[PDB]
Amino acid sequence: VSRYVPDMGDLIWVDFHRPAVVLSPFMYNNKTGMCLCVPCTTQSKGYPFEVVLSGQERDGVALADQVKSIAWRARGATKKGTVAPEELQLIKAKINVLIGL
Amino acid sequence: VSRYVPDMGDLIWVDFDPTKGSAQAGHRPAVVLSPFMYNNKTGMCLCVPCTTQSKGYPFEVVLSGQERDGVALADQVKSIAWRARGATKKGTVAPEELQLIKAKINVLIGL
Repeated sequence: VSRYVPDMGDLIWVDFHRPAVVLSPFMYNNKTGMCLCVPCTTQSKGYPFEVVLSGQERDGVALADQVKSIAWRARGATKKGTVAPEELQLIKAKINVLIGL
Repeated sequence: VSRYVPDMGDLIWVDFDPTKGSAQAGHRPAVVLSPFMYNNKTGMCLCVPCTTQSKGYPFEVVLSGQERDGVALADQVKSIAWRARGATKKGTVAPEELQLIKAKINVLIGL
């Protein structure tokens, strides 16, 4: 048996309430046992860094400014789903504006 | 008195414990990525942690000082409530260092 390894764009749950969208690629994720992801939530505040996620349900706002490196392997990540490509690009475009990357 | 507000490129201590010294035994400093108006308004910043000892890991960016050299772990970018956690300024990174860090984050994402 092999544990789920998060891939770019994946929507995941981890231990340690809310889901997260994975920014970093499978290769990095699998190598490090870490990934860069942004948390999702229920409440939308019209905050400029929110990205609307079209799966509705529980966490349909991605908080693109809250990029976090997390230990997904140690925290038991599981896959909830995957964001649309356009949702992932929006998340990156908001980060891009933040970091200046 | 008003608090130190991290600015982009600052190297900061997070959760500064004045008992652990300037050594801050057990902690790591961080290079602040996000710009000042963002840090100031939100109480948050994106930063990447630093350590003194290079592990030869691919996303390490060398940080060159006078006395000691260190590394920024560019892949570890982290959003931090600096206002809640009491950031202090340890220094600032060369514009070239910031660029290298951003360039590395850009590959990982990639933006």
